[PDB]
Amino acid sequence: RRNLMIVDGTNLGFRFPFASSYVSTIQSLAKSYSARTTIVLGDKGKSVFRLEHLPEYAFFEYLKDAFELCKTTFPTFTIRGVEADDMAAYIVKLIGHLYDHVWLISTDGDWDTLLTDKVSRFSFTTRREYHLRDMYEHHNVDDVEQFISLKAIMGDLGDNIRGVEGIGAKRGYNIIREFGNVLDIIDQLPLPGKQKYIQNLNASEELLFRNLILVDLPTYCVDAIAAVGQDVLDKFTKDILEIAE
Repeated sequence: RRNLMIVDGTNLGFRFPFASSYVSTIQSLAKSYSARTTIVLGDKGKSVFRLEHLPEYAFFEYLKDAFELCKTTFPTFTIRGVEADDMAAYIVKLIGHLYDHVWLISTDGDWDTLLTDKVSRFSFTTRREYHLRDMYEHHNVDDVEQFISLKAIMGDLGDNIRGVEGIGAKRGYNIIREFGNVLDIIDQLPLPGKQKYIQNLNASEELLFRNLILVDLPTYCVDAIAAVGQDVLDKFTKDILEIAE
């Protein structure tokens, strides 16, 4: 009736022919989350935007059938060279105002950089719902700005994103609480401290800068979609605006 639902399609596929079960699961979620609008996203190709900044950055036929069936029921988007993460981030900032709440269907913690008091996430893996109010319980940070900065400092080895040595969630969070976000920290470099991790941090200016671009979804989502063409960005913008009426 009044919410927006965004589905991390490929991610949902990993939970499972299953095309029928896939679309039904979504129809069922749209019902339980009162979505008057549901947009299913998919991952096609590799993130052009992230690859140009980090060259080493990071069933399938049935999943294709699932997406084909999905298109006949819900607006479904797959933009080659653009991650579902960026389209989700962009959809939220563009038409999020038009809804009471936005529900993200994804088991990907990176999607929590999109959280606000009106943007939450549901995970099939844990069955948990992720609200901004519980950011500490789920990420050892108090808010989204801190989650983004900590990700930039620590990095994600799974995505081949190196981080600052010796800095974990605890040290990073305390470094963030005392000196602010990543850009604030960079501007204050070097930071006082005899500890090795502080020294490593002081020699990481460019790493922190590069990492921020790779992990700060809301800020770079528009650039990430435009990395494959302004025309493709315009068509996407036109499509989501038409959907929102």
